[PDB]
Amino acid sequence: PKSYSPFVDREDGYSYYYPSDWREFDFRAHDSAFKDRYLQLQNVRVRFIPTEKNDIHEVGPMEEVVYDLVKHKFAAPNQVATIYDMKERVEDGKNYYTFEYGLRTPIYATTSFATVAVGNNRYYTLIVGANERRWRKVKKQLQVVADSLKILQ
Amino acid sequence: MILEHVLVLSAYLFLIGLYGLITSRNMVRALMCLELILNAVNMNFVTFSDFFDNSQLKGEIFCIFVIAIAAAEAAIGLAIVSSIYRNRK
Amino acid sequence: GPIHDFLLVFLGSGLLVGGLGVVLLPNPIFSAFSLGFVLVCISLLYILSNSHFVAAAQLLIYVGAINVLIIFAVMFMNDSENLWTIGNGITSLVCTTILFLLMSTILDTSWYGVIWTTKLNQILEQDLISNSQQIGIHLSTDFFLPFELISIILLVALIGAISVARQ
Amino acid sequence: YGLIWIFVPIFSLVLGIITGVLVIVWLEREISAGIQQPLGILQALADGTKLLFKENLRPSRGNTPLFSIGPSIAVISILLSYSVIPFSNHLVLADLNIGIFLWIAISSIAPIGLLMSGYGSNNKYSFLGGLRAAAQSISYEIPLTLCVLSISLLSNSLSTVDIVEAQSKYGFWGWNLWRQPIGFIIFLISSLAECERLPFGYQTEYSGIKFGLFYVASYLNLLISSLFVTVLYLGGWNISIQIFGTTIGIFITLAKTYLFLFVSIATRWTLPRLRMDQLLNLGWKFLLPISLGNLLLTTSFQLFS
Amino acid sequence: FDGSFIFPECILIFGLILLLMIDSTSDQKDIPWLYFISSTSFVMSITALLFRWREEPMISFSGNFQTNNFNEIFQFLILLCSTLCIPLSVEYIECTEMAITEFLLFILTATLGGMFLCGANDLITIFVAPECFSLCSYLLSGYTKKDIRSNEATMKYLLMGGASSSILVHGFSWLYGSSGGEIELQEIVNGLINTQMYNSPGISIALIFITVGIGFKLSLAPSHQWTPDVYEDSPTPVVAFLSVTSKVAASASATRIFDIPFYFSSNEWHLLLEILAILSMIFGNLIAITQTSMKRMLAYSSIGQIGYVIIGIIVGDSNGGYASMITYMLFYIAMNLGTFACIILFGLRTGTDNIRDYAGLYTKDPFLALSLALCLLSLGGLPPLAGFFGKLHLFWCGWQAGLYFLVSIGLLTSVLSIYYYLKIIKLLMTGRNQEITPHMRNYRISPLRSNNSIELSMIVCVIASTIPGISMNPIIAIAQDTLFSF
Amino acid sequence: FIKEKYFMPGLSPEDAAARIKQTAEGLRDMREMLDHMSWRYVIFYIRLKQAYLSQDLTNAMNILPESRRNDYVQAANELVENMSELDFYVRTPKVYESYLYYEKTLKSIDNVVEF
Amino acid sequence: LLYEYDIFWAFLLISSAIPVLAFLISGVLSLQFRIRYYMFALVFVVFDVETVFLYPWAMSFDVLGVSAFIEAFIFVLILILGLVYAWRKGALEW
Amino acid sequence: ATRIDYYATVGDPLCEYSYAKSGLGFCDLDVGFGDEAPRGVLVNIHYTARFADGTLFDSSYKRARPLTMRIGVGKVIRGLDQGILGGEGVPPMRVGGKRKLQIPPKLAYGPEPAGCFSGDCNIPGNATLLYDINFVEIYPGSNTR
Repeated sequence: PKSYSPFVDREDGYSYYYPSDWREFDFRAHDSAFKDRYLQLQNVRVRFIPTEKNDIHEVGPMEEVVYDLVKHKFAAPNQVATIYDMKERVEDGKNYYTFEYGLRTPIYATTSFATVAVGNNRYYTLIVGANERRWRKVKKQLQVVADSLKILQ
Repeated sequence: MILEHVLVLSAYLFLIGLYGLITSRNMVRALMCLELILNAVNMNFVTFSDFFDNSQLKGEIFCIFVIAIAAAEAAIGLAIVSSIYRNRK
Repeated sequence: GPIHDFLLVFLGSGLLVGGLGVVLLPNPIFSAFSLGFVLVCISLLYILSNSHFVAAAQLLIYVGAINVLIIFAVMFMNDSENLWTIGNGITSLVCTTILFLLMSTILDTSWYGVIWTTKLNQILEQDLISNSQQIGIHLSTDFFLPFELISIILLVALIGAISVARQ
Repeated sequence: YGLIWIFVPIFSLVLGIITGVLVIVWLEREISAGIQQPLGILQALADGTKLLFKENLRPSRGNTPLFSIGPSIAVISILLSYSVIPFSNHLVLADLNIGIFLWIAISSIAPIGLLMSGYGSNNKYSFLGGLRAAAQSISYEIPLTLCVLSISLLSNSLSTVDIVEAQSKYGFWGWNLWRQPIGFIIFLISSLAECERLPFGYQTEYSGIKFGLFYVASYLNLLISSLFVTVLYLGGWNISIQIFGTTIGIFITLAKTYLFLFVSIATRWTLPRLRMDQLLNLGWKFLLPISLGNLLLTTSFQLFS
Repeated sequence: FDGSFIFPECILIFGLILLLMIDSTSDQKDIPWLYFISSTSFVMSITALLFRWREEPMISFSGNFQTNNFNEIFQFLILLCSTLCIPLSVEYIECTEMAITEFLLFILTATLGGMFLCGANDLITIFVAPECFSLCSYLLSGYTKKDIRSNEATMKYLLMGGASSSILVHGFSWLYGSSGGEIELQEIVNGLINTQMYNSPGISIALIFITVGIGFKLSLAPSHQWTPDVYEDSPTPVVAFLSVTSKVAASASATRIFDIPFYFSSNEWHLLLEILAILSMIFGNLIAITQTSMKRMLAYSSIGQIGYVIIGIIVGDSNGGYASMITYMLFYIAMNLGTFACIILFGLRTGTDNIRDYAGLYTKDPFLALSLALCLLSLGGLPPLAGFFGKLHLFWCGWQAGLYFLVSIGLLTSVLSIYYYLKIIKLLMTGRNQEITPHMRNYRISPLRSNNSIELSMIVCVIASTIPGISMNPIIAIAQDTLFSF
Repeated sequence: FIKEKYFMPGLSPEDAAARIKQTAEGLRDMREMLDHMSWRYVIFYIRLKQAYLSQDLTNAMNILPESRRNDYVQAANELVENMSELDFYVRTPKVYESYLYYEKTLKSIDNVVEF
Repeated sequence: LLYEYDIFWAFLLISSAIPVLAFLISGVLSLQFRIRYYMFALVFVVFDVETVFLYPWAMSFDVLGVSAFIEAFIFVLILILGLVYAWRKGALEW
Repeated sequence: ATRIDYYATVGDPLCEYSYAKSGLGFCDLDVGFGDEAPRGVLVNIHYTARFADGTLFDSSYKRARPLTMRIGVGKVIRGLDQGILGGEGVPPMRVGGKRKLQIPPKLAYGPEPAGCFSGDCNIPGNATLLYDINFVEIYPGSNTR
């Protein structure tokens, strides 16, 4: 974490970082969402679903859960969802799904290096996005932010 | 949830103003009622966009387009009225 | 909640009496200010309708600019004069039959039965949430032809209002 | 409890701006005493109670609805636009995704209150004076909203807290002073001219509480214009070059608005009227093209970012 | 996002920038070259449209403009109307000492609005482009500024046209609502069944309001009272331009917003138009008999001709296509702009437009009298002229499709129109040295600038009202290949 | 068309017993919109089904014995307060609490149709 | 959805009731033919429409590339040509 | 339930439904020859739509024109998009193709009575519709938007 900040939420569980002096703002229904004051869709957000599980490798496989998370629970029908590579890690004792997709409407070229996790009767779906017109320059920064989500008890 | 009542409301602004557009002695009253008709159409569009199309806000885009057109209409009609008030004696 | 439908019915009562003021008031200046009250109620309906930028634009251009020009027209009063400018036996007949058609249409039509349909096209694409950004991208490039045409209509309307109002 | 926690921001902001307009009258009296050469704090409230407890003086012409509502809408068209100011990271009255556009519309509906006030007063002085007030509130509105548009284009957002936070990225030099000093000038002259301050009555019949409503509405227009200069150009709570962050940011923006009030009253006292002809020659022929010029300059410069 | 299919239209707005440039630099020193760049803009748009004839019906913008062969043809007809009427008002403006500048702007942008309305596909553009047309129309009608009768006339025109568009767009609103939240006509009918509102009272109300607004914009006989009051006051050249151009553009719309999005209810819809058509064939051709004016009875005869056009609107693309309607709008342009050109020359030489002043024109001007007589006989259509054979094609398609009560009434009213056309031709062939007026006695052809370009378009319209009745097979063959209107 | 459902007479208790199951299965398949955060359609559906429930339960109680009525009204009032908290947490949209109270009203409406 | 303006509605209710309360407590206790301002407002009405149309573009200028830039360049070019038209003609003239 | 809008057709070839993973009863009858159904363009289809028991309620032959739908972008029922294009690897349609579909109510209009104009409704709750799609062509000029 060079120019980064470990924003912890000890009442919720999630903790992660921000690239460079990103502001805080209220999303529609997410908690943090932390946009960046000049770009519009260059923001990192995260939420919960009160599930009844503890591991993400039992609700379904990664290659099968990213499909119905992106094509059926993120992307609207008006946009096509070019799901890029999906990767897996293990932090302490928990699996770690992190993937990449591009929601291409006929307009509005954008993409998102979202990750997903679970724990404590919650389902963490930390999303971070940007514009596809300027994504290759801001790829690794949002990558190292997206894999930096941590869950703790 | 009575929210479909505004459509009924729209019809009232479509009709009474039209009476006030048809039973109009002076031209600015007729233009005011024309603005009322455009309001009935416009709130119908906004209500339909709230109902049926919130991702694409097509009725709301239509509100912006029709309110621009209404601005041009009243602009020209009141240029006409001012030119008449000039050319009357 | 109940505030929603109560405020809607209240705005409807105030707006219908304001429109009847635009229609059936002898002094047309009062008919211009009743119109302004009606348009405030329209902007409040649009805020109720979750169309915020639209309500602000209607409040900006259509009383902030239109009712200004209107009251300028009225205070400099002009003159007095099968759908046509007749009355007292015809316009009320077609008004009443169109009104009863519309009441037998709107009240006798499950609008919620339609909102339960056409849902896949309004699931609010998750990336953007701000209403005015949604309006700006759909005004600019989706509806680009009318967005380009209104500039021309307004240019010609300016030029014609100057051609007319000078003489 | 479902309305107290949502009312107390409203009432606290209302009382804050009552103290604000009291401070504006006090600062006006202070600068006049300084340039012309204890009690004074209560002098403004004494003038308020003097204009409150007074005779009605209502003539016989029955335009009582407009007579009652004209100054009422004049107060609405200024006071409804206090739901926008992000004094700090918190304690803003509304998130308000369209922050400044609400101010544009609510300041643009003010000429309706002006005309209703001029017509409620059945007086041919107030008629022509309200026509002039409408002409100046209208004729400086376009470059005002153009410079606002250019600022919202720089920030790429309409919500006021977003533009306030966007001013603080380069640092203090990231203020819109050093991005749009032309548009800064447009905002100065439009807040000074549309408010009927640097140039300039029409209240020869409204005596009593209506005169006080016009009084407090004019000074609230001064207040909201100064606050907007602070959150657009001077920065809201950003001084780069928990709970107390709010209380120091409110004082930062209040220092900035006191600075702007001082400059405003100084500009008022050091330049006379513009005689109503150079007024319109400025607001339309001079100010509108240069406002469009800064619009084109930011629209060409934000092509990079 | 390269929308090249709108190049014939963008040319116009490109030319319009040049128009304002000529209004910018010198501001007074360009009378003829301004009209020149405008006419060359029209012909440049025409040749660009002919260059883009072979392209597919590809929808260019993001669901907003369909450049079909049908809409291509109608854009060609609007451009032809503008190009044949652009030399009608080269002398009316210098007669009423008005500004040729910004009149060219209004004409060019009304042509632009019609061009966009023909190819328009969104309910937004079926609202914006008709309103470009209508606002330019209200400006063109109120352009003389010499009195107060024309001012109240064009103000009532503005009010009734705004109410017309408001009824039309209330119907479009009910389209957008009952069809879920869908616009873009090809998707509208899919929306009416995705939400299962095809059999709903709301969509029937949408149809009624839309067809009422269209009959207003087409001056069909119930919704027609505006044309007589507003074509008497408005100056004759823009009367010609707006009558012909609004009616051809509104026929493009009355094909587009009826066949594509309203075919499911095409039974009920047909009856509506049929009623209006019958009425517009009767009352129009039954009013102009007893009219002492000339522009007014020309407006009623135009109402009758559009009533004949609705016969070709009612028949589909299969059982006699829209080729009859297309070629009749072609002949309608060709044989109404000629009549309006003759009415213009009789009014730039005599001054008035009352019909009793036309008595005695055969002696003063045999060529102008012959041109007006031939144009009116084309409109009535006794011998093999353009309008006769156009009506023949219309009644052929109507009989073949099985509209006997349309065709028979249209033929009755064709006779009824022949009456007043020959009543005009009575006057401009007769003469008795006192049945002429002191406005006909002093005609003065020779005290003129030169052999005008008014006469060029007049004789072009006379030829195009005479021979295309004979030379009709090319026009039918180029109008039959518009089968993609769906 | 609720503006005429105010004008039309009320439903029968058997019609109420049918409409309550209709509302149950309608609340079931709102999960396609809760996850997509389409809060406007969700609040429309929630307010309409609450206005249905208010006139539905008090009219459907009449077909049950008095031994069932106690636990039935207990579960009904728990469902109603759950629904009101859901309406609060979606009109003040928070996805976690909204989905939590959504599961609460589902695990209560599963046991209202049982009577 | 009734979250962003739930405070605004109460603010409007209070601020629209306070003049009524003020007038209540105050009732218990104690032919020119000038036309140029017309034309000024007549040029403003359409200029304000163009502001209304430029606002949401600028709100949504970032997600779009040079396309939105050229769209608004056409828009403001038409606007400044109308402005030069108002200059060279007797529109403002005061 | 009622309002069938009685249109006596002839029927279509029956065939077994090779079900999908999204619950869609999928059944190809005649494989088209040409370009695949593109995601996002206007496509002209013909269809006969039937309820569970087999009664017909809507048909494009009733109005005697192909139905122009924009597929993929959710202008239609999810069953139609998933039975024309195919989400879970289901084969898409070609031009000149035919296909039967048993639309389940999870993809069809839910338990909601879709379309209720006066008293009775076009569609009842939990309809498990039955479509017989005859893909006739792509729209001759179409956009992916």
